[PDB]
Amino acid sequence: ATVNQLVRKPRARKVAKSNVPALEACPQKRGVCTRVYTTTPKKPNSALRKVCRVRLTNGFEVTSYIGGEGHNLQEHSVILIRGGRVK
Amino acid sequence: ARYLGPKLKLSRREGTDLFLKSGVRAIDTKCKIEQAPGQHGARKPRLSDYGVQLREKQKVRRIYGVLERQFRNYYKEAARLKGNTGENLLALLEGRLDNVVYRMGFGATRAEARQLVSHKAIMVNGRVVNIASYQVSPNDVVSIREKAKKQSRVKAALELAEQREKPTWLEVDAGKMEGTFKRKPERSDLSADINEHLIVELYSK
Amino acid sequence: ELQEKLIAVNRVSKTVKGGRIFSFTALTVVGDGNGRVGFGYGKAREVPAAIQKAMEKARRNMINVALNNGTLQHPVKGVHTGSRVFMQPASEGTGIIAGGAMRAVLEVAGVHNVLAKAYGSTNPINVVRATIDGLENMNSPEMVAAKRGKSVEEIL
Amino acid sequence: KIRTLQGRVVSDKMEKSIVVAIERFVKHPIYGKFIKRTTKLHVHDENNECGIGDVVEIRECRPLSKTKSWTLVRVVEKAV
Amino acid sequence: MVTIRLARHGAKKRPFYQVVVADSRNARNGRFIERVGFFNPIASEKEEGTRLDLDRIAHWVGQGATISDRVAALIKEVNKAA
Amino acid sequence: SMQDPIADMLTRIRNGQAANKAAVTMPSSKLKVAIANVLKEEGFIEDFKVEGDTKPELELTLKYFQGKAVVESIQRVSRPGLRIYKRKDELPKVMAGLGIAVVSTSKGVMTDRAARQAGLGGEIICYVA
RNA sequence: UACCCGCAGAAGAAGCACCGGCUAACUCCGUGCCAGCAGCCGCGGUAAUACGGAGGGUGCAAGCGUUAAUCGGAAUUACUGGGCGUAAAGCGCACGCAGGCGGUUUGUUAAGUCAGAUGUGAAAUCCCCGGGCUCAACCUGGGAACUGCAUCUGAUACUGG
RNA sequence: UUAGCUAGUAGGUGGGGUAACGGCUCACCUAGGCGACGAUCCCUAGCUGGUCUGAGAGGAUGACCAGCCACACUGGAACU
Ligand SMILES: [Mg+2]
Repeated sequence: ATVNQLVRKPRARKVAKSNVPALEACPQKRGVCTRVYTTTPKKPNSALRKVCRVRLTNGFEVTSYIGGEGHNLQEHSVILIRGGRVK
Repeated sequence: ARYLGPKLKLSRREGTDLFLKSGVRAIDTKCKIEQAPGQHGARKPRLSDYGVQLREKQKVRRIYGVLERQFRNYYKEAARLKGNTGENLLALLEGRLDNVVYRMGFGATRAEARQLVSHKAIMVNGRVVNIASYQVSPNDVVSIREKAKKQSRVKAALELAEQREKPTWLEVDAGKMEGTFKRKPERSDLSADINEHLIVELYSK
Repeated sequence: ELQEKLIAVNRVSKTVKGGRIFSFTALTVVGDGNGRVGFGYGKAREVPAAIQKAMEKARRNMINVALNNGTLQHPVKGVHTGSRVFMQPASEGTGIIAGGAMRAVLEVAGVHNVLAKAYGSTNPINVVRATIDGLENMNSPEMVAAKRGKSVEEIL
Repeated sequence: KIRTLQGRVVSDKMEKSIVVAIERFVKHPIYGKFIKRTTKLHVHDENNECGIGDVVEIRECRPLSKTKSWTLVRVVEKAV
Repeated sequence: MVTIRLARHGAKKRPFYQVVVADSRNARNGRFIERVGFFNPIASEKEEGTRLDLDRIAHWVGQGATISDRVAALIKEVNKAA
Repeated sequence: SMQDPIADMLTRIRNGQAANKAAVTMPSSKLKVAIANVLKEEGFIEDFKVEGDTKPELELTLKYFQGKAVVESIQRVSRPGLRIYKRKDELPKVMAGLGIAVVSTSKGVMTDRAARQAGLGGEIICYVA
């Protein structure tokens, strides 16, 4: 913290990354349904969370949670994702 | 961009007088003045620090009928000015055109003062001013133009001004139905139920 | 006239062979609107009961604070147990600018227009101890004129 | 009167050219420490007369060479 | 080269002109040379409508400036009114 | 080892207040006297007694008030590793002007409020409050 | 076109989000670790103020939400404004160059530094005081500011030479 | 976890060249030049007035307005 050390080396402010990189700084991105299925969550909760494996515009293959209760989703379907993790 | 719902329902929320009707019929003969509206309105909660600052600011807006963004513009203007900001803020509130018509008692309520300015029945320095949110400069006159001098809701409001305390900074006339903005008022020239040291701090988190 | 504000409602526990004895604790502060203020940390088996012990502590053991007209006289910082807290006088008509316990302790201190900032621990017990220590050793121009053997105008 | 500078004669090997380094002593824009900063210049001497390790006095001139636009005016304390 | 022309600086349907020394190859947003005054065609009463430094103008015509049409009109009509 | 006699001086003042001593002595300097002839004038010490022939020794008298001390704070602004040169407009106000800031300008050593009335800035040595 | 009069009727003109705490605002009923909810802590395993519906209420408003994206809060890289006995952190020590740093006193120098003065730092923008559009947004007058750099005249306490 | 880089390179003399000065070009000498105050190499990028945030310090940022720069199917070259 001596200023000579501060002269020889600047304060490296830490660089943070996105947790949602597949959108690549976009609000929403178009996607293609690849597999629609359910998934049991981790220990404190017990459900069958409806979820779909998605091929995106940029070739990314991601999973994205189906909100709500009940849907009409097929594979090979055009959807749109907004973000947000599921805990 | 106006509130149109039940007036005394807002009075029941804030619990105090908001002058929203003519006061001819007694206010407590129109509503339970100490029960908040709806189901869980009787039981008073241990109300928090955040709520009373909100309720104070929600009082002053609903005193003058001012929506949040336009009220925030008054906050930005008063913060730009000098001295006590809340005193600057109340001066901006007293600077409102539709306020002074109620303060001259030409309309029975502020909303009954606002419709006149809306329906263009006012002349300010001989000029019609449609904007209700117009800022009144000192030493100006606010005259009823002669199309709608003959409205019965004008002269009955003059008697309701006789019922109220006459303001000090307003050289008001009666036979011509005009007035004169003498000077700006003080914090002291208004009520004491509006805290300077709360509405400042609410917008200064 | 000594206005009173509770600060903390809290539930701590001792542990015995039978189990855990929950005990409710409370922090309060009193003040007269002049430069007299006093805090109080009470503790009992009951929420409306520990506050009265907290008040009764605070009604005693006060401190005399040299205020200015509606604010402080010079900026100063305050520490107690890793709770470094800076405070500062302000211009007239700006309110108290502080958070947590510091909003309460200055309002019963009768100031009206301050600037304040807490660094480090925002633990409401030790954060109000740091406010008091800074307000305690804040001294008048009149005293430092007498301390330095001068006048006000010999300081300005 | 003229906008002249001094500095340290670093090199004198190449003909009709000397390398002179100049200390500029400047504040850091953030930390505020005063730093010795070095500006070297290729200066056209005549005669190859400058001793190495010397304080010279220089002047900005018209462009002499590809890397050289500087000509000395005089020399103080030439010795070692 | 050096020009003195009218430069639209105002809202839609209500023009206002900064009559400045500018360049005859540059533009209205872009490069002027020196700001020598202004003009309002919606100059109302109780306000000036043309306040120009009419002596530095004479300095540049002495250097061989170029004067536009309204600029030659309004400098005349100022002197035909003042 | 010896990187400053000035920071030596102020700390010897600082540790002598808490030690409740009446006399703090040290070897003297030309700059040391030029500071010590301010704080008597500004009323933060009582006496300084510069003595010594082979080597001058400055001996101070600490000012105590109501039992406790007078020097509530004593700092160092321009340290030897980092110097401070502020203009006449950036002269500070120690404890909102109630304390004093020792500045050395080309007109010797004075306080900041005198230097503002002198209208010329310089090197801020220390803060005394 | 701006603006001015007629005309007619309350007429043609309000909606989103939210209510477990965080944070302003709760009941009822369906539901039973299912369906789900979810910024965080976390709710649902038959009595859920956290799910869904209803009622009521809160927040805004011609918009209201969500996502993206940046600073702030974050002193969480701590110049201002951090720490290293055990919470992350003093090299296993010693040597030592460059490096940074320097006792005391006198002159000299005036480099740094400070002061003054010129030049420039375009306009716009922002700030301040005005003006104009019925106000406001906006437009615009004047001012300050543009924290600099260059040059010249000093200054001599300190730091240098 | 990019440390060596450079042969018209670096300097000179002479000739040539351009509106202009100068490896600008050429010839002939000299071996210099550069770099740990980051050369070199790689990645990304039009730059500034400004904009956004921040109490400030700063941080991020360059649509719109400006000032400059660069480009015009691609790669080239001159012409006028
Ligand atoms: Mg004010």
